[PDB]
Amino acid sequence: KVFGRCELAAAMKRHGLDNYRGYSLGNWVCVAKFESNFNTQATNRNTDGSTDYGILQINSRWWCNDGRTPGSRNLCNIPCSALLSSDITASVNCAKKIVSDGNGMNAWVAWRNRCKGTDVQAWIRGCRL
Ligand SMILES: [Cl-]
Ligand SMILES: [Cl-]
Ligand SMILES: [Cl-]
Ligand SMILES: [Cl-]
Ligand SMILES: [Cl-]
Ligand code: NA
Repeated sequence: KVFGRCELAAAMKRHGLDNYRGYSLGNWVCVAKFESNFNTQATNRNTDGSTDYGILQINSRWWCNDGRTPGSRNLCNIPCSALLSSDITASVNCAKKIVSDGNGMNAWVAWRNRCKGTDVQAWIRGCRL
């Protein structure tokens, strides 16, 4: 599923991401845009052999099981395939664990490089929420 900008903002808000660990909603929409272009089916392989999955590009090196990342962990205790669903629940719940891991949203390189320090409220501008 490819979400619209405001449809994703609304879904993230309903799943409790607005100001989760202090990160306003625009931060989450911004990171999703750059990670996946709002596409729940996005996948990308990392240089180490792990793979990032879904709208928030969550890495099988630590967070999910895909059966093909040796030495990896499954800290969200989910198959990586669950992060590709049209329903974002699994991605949001895992993202809540990631963002609490000590580094905040710096856990997503793309947030640090493309969202941090910018006007992230623009990502939810005009949305009826
Ligand atoms: Cl957009
Ligand atoms: Cl915001
Ligand atoms: Cl594995
Ligand atoms: Cl959803
Ligand atoms: Cl923080
Ligand atoms: Na894993």
